[PDB]
Amino acid sequence: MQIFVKTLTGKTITLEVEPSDTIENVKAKIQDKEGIPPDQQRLIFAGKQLEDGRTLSDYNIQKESTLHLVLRLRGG
Amino acid sequence: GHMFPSDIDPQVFYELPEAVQKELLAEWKRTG
Repeated sequence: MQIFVKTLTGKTITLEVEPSDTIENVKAKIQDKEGIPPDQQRLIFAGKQLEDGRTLSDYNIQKESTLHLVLRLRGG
Repeated sequence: GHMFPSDIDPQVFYELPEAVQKELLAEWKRTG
């Protein structure tokens, strides 16, 4: 499937994943598309924030669905 | 203040939840 990660600049990067794909691996595809390391990058969906150990399905996201990408400076 | 790197723009940053914006602007300002 595919999902549309809107970046914070007003961009939308579509990426191809599974509902069972984890947020960590989604952010790693953002690193492929945008260049941002996952530990430094955050993910929102529908005015809520996601965690690396969760999945699109955990947030009930499906195909052709939109996400939000922020920069969060650091993590470790 | 509604951006820091070129990766940020007020429109999406307003669609954004306030508490995550709070993290962002405060940290952006701090590392700034």
